[PDB]
Amino acid sequence: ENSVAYSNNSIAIPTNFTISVTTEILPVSMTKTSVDCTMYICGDSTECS
Amino acid sequence: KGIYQTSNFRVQPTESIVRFPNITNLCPFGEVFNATRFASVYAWNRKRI
Repeated sequence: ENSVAYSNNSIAIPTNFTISVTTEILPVSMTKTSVDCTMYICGDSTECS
Repeated sequence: KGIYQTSNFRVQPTESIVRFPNITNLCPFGEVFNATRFASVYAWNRKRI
């Protein structure tokens, strides 16, 4: 908790700063997967295909 | 102009192989079919195979 010390003629001004360096990570691509549907369902079986 | 997935291909198997252990521990058929005698027709004698 922090009550800010506001009153109608009071201002806080920075006198010094820090350069931050944060880190944002984002996904960009899945593994480009493809499937041979008949090999998955029926692989090595013409009687299934 | 482009690239198109016309088909999927598979190397078909060139041979079929079957593998089992060394063929030991046979039944003793010579104890019945190659026996020196057989029981009376009224009294047929049974063994296990």
